[PDB]
Amino acid sequence: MTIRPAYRPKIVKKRTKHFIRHQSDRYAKLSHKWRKPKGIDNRVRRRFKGQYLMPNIGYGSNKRTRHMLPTGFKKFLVHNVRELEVLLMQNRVYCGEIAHGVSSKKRKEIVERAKQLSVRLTNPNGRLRSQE
Amino acid sequence: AAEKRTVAKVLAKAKKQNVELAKSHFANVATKAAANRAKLLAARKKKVA
Amino acid sequence: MADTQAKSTTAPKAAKAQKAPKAVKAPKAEKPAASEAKVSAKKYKRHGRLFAKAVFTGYKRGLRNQHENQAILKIEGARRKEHGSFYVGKRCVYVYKAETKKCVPQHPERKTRVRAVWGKVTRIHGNTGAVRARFNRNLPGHAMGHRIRIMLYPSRI
Amino acid sequence: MTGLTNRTVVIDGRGHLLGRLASVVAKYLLQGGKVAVVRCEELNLSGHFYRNKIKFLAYLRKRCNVNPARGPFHFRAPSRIFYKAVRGMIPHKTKRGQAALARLRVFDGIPSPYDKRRRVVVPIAMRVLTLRSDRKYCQVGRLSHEVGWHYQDVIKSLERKRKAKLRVTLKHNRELKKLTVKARENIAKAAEPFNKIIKSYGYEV
Amino acid sequence: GLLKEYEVVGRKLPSEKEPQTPLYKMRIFAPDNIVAKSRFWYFLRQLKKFKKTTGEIVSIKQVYETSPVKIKNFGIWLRYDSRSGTHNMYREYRDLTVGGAVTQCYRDMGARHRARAHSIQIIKVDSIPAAKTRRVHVKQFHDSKIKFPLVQRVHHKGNRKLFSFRKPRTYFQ
Amino acid sequence: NLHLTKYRIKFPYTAPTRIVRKAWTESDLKAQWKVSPWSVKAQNICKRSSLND
Amino acid sequence: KGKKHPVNSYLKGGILRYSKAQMYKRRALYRLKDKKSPVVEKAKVPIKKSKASYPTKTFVKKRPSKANFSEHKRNTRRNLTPGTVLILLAGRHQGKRVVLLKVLASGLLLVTGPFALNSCPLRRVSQRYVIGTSSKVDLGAFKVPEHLNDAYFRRLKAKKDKKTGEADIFAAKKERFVPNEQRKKDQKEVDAALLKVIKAHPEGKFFAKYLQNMFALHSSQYPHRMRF
RNA sequence: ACCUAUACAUUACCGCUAAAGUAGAUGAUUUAUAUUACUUGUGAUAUAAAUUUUGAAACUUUAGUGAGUAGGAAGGUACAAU
RNA sequence: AAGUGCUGAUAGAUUUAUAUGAUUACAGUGCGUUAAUUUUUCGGAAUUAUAUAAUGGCAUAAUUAUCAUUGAUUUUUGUGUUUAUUAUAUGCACUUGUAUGAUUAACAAUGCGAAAGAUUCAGGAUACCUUCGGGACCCGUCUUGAAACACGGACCAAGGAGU
Repeated sequence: MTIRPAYRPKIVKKRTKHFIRHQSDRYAKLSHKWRKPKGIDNRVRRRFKGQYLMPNIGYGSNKRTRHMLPTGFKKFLVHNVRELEVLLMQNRVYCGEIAHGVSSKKRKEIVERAKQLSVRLTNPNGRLRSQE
Repeated sequence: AAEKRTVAKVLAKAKKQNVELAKSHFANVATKAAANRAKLLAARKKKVA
Repeated sequence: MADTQAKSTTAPKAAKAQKAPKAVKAPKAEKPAASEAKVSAKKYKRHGRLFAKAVFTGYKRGLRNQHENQAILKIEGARRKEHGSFYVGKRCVYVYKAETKKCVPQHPERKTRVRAVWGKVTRIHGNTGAVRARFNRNLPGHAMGHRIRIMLYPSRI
Repeated sequence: MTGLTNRTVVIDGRGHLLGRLASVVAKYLLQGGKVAVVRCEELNLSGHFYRNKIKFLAYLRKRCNVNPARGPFHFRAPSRIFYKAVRGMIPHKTKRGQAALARLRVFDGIPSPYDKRRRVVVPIAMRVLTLRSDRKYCQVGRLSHEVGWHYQDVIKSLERKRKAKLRVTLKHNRELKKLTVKARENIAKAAEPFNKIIKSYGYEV
Repeated sequence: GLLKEYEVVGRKLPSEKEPQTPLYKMRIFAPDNIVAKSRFWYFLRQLKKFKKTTGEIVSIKQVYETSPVKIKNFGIWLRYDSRSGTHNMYREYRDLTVGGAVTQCYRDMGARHRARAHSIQIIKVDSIPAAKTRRVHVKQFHDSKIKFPLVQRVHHKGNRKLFSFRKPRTYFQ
Repeated sequence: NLHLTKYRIKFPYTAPTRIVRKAWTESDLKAQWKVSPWSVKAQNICKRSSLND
Repeated sequence: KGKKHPVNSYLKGGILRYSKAQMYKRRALYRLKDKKSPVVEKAKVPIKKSKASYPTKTFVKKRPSKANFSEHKRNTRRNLTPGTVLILLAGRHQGKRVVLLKVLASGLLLVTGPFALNSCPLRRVSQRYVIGTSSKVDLGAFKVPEHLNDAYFRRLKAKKDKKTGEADIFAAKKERFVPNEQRKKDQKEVDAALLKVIKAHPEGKFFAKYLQNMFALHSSQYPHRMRF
C-alpha cells in the first residue's frame, strides 16, 4: 500500500540489454559475463561495424536515478529486525529486501514490523510456504 | 512608418471602388485633422521664444 | 513589367476575399481578356478521400547503414515535392493484425484483433514526393511494401 | 480487383525498350507492385541485330566447366530474356526481393485473361520517345529465334487467332456505340438532364 | 555559370620615382566578381611587368550589353591549348547577349575539342553583322523568310502518369 | 517549351512590338482563338481543373 | 485620464506609452489613497487563526513544486467563417457534412448537423479535425443564442459517488448521456431557423439535399494541391 | 534541386579535466501582526506559524571535452585467511 | 540592408532553486491635475507648453588633419537656428498577468493504487522461439602486413605462470 517515494522521477535508460562477451556463443567454457579482449587482431576491441558493443562510462545511467528500482526506491538489505529501525526515516528513499539467509521464522516479524513503519518491502511472500 | 504605407495603399482603393471610410480607414486618417492643431499651435504657441 | 506581381498576385486575397490588396480579376475564365492566373498543369490523383494510401518502403538508409528511427513512405499519388509537402504533420498510422485480443472493449467497443502503430509524418524526402515519418515504436520491416494509412487529420485547410 | 492499385498492372511489351521497362518494373515491384508484362516477343532492344547477337552469344558460353549443369542456365524465350533483366534489378538473394519476382508473371504472346484486361503503356520506356532517328534497333522476337526458341511461329499463329476474334468483338462494339448515340437522342428531354455535366464539360457536348 | 562581362582597370601602385602609372583596362568574362579580378592578373602577367602587389585594381564594373533583344551574330577570336597544341581559332554564334555567346563558346568549345576552360583565352569578341560571318551553321539561320517546320518540343517524357494509359502518338496531325 | 498552332500572321521579321501589336489585333486573333476547335478543350483548365468541392 | 496605447500585436515589437509620462504628469501634489490594512491578523480573541494544530506541523508527505502558469493565450484559427460547410475527420460523425455556427473562446468550433437533417447535434470539434470547403452559407440574421457556451457544456459530472461523499458503487453506470432536455429545445430552435435558410440557397453543391452524403471523393480531383 | 558518416551544430545524460562556493546553527531566514524608535518613512523589538546537517573523504555552481596497441598510473571487483 | 509582413511544419523542454541561500529586479495590467482638438458616439481619439546635454537637421564661427585641393573630407568644437527624434520626471496598493532562475505549461479525454479479490495504459533483443530489413570472415600469436594456402586450438570440469 506504500506510496512510492519522494514524488518519483522518470527512470530512463541507455541500454537495457546487457553486454555479452565475444565468442561466448561459440564456446561453453566462456561465460557470457564480459571480458575486455586484449588480443591484437580482434575486431571487437577494434570496434568494427556490426560486431558487438563494449562497455564504457558513456552508457552510465543518470546520477539521480542510479540504482533506483522500478518503484523509484533504492534497495537496502535487511538482515534482522533492528536493521529495520534504520529505515524508520529512510522509508522514503530506501526499501528492504529480507536476505536469503533470513529464515521463515523471523521473516513473519520483519514483514509485520515493516508494515508499521510503512516501508515497502520488495520481497514479501518469501517463505510463504502456507505450511509448517 | 510601414503602418502609414498600408494606410496609404488601402486608400489607393479609394481611387478604385471608393467604398469605406466608414469606421475603418478614414478613422485612420481623421486623426491627422486633429494632428493639424500641432501645426495650428505652431503658429500661436511656438511664437513664444 | 514585373511590377505587376506586386499587384496581380496579391489579387488572391481579394479572391480570398479579405482586406482586398488588389481587386483585379485574373478571373481564371474563358474570357479572351483573361489568359492569366497561372494554373500548374497538372496532377489529379485523389486517393485522399480519407486515409490517403501509402506503402512503407524502407528505413532512412544510407547505402550500407539503416537508421530505423525514420520510415520512408511512398504516397499514393504524390509525384513531386510540392505534392508530398502537403502531408507533413499528418498522423500517419500503420495498421496490421494479430492473433490475440487479451483485452476488454474498454473504450468505444474494442475487439482487439487489429494493431496500429501511430506515427507522424515529419518532412519530405525525395526530390519527387516521397516522405519520411517517425513513428511511435519502429515498423518491423516485414512491413516494407505493406500499406500505412496517412491520415488527413490534423489539417491545415 | 483490389489492392495497392489493383492486383495487377498489365503492361504491353510492344514497342518498349527492354532495360528501361525492366528498371521501371523492378522498382515498382519492390513498392509492393504486381505487374504482368505481356507480349514479350515485341520488346525492342537498342542497337542492330549483330550487336545483340554477339552479346547473347557471349552469354551462353559462360557455363561451368566442372559441371555445366550447375552453370548459368541460359533461358531462351523472349519472356525470360526480360525476366533475366528484372532479376539484375532486384535483390534476388533476399526473402524480400524474392517475393518481388513472385508478383511478376511475364508472358510472351498475350494470353489467357490478359487479353481482355486493360493493359497500359510506360512512356518512360517507349522506343520512339527514347531512341533517335538513324539508330537501328532490334526485337527480342528474332533474337530468341536465332538463339534457339522453338515457339516463335507457335505464338504468331496464336496471335492471329486473337487478332481475328478481336474484329468480332469490335464489330460487336462499333455498332453498339452507334446504338448509344441513338440512345443519347431520346434523353435530351429527360427532365433537366445533361445540363449539370455539360456546364463543366461541354467540349464533348 | 553564365559568364557576365566586366571592364577591369589596373594601376601599378604609384611609387615615388613615378607617380601616376598608366591605367590599363581589360574586358573580362567571368562567372563572378572576384574571379574576374584574377583573370585580370593572369592577363597582366603577360603584357606588363606589374603583379599584385605591385599594382591595383581601380574601378571595375559589370556591363550589361547594349541591345538585349537584337539578334546579332557574334564572332569571337580565340586561343586555346590542346593536348599538344596551342592553337588560334575563330568561332561564331548567334545570341542576344555578348556574355551569352561567350558561354555559348565554352560549352561548345569544351565539348567539341575537350578544351577545359582554363586553357581557353578570349582574344577578341565582337558582333559581326552579316555577310562577314563565315561559319556555315550561322549563315543558314539568316534567310528570312525561313520556313523550317521542325515540329519541336522536348515532348516531356512521359507525363504525370508513369503507368500512363494513352500512348503519345507524337506527330499530332 | 512552346507548341505551335495553326495561326500565322504577317509582319516583317524586324518588327518592333508596337507593330506586332498592330498586326495582332488587325487579323483579329482574340475572337477566333477563344473558339478554336480544341481551344474549347483548353478550358478544362478553367472548368475541370479544381472544380471545387 | 485614458491613453491606453498598447499597439503590440501587428508589429510585433512595440508598445508606445513610454512617450506618455513626459508632460502628462502633475509631478507634484502626490496624494494617494494608500490602503494599509493590517486585517490579516491572528487576533485570537475568540478567533483562533494560528492556524491551530490540525497540524501546524511536520506531517511528512511530498509532491512536486509549483506550476508556472500558462494562461489562455491567443488562439490562431485559420479562416473559417460561420457557417461554412465542414467535413469531419473523427468522432462518430466521420465523413458527415456539417455546418459551423460559432467559434468560441476555447478556440473550438460549434457545429450543427442539422440533427434533423444529418443526425448531428450541436457538438464541438477542433479546427484540427475538420476540412473547410470553399465558400459560405449565408447566415446574416442568425441569433446564435449565446447561452451555448463552451463552459456551459461539460459532462456534469462524476462526483466519485452520487454527492453523498464516501459511498458504494457497482460497475457500469449510465450518468453521462440523456441527451439534455434543454438541449433538445435549443436543437429545434436552430434547426428550425437553419432550415428556412438552407433551402433558400441556390442549390449548388452543398445547400439543400446536398449535405447529406458521406465524404469520400472521386476522379480527376484532390488531396494534394487543390483550389479546395 | 536532392540523398548521404561515429564530422559540424543546438539539447538531454555519463565520465574526465580545470576553476568557483558553503560551514558563527544557545545561528541564519521567511510570512503576518502587535507594539514601536519613529524619518515623512524604514528599521529595531515582542507574539503566532514556518523553513533551515553533508561519510566537509561531503554538498552546491560553472565551462570545456572523450581514438588507442606496446606501456604506465588511479578507482572498483571476484577468491581465501588473520 | 531594413521586420517589411507573416504564414507553415519539425524535434527537443535540466531542474529534491535550500531535500545548507533572494522567486526579485524588470517591465505589463487595474485607483488620484488639466484643457480644447478630433473621431465613434459604446469606448477611443488628439493637444501643447512640462524640465535636458540636447543627439540628428540648418546657418555661422572656429580649429586638428587630409583623397585632391574650385574643392571635398574632416577634427575640435562653439554659437545661433528651427526642423524633427529619443530618454528621464509612474509612487501606493492589486492580479491567475508576462519576463528570469539550462522559460512546458494552462484544457480535456481515457482509467478507479481499487479489503482479500482484481483490470487499464505504458514498457520489457531481460536469457531464447516466430517474422523481416541492415550490418556482419576465427580466435590467440609473431609480424610491415593475419580471415589467411602461417603456427596452437575437437569439446568440458579441476590445476596452471611475475614469487
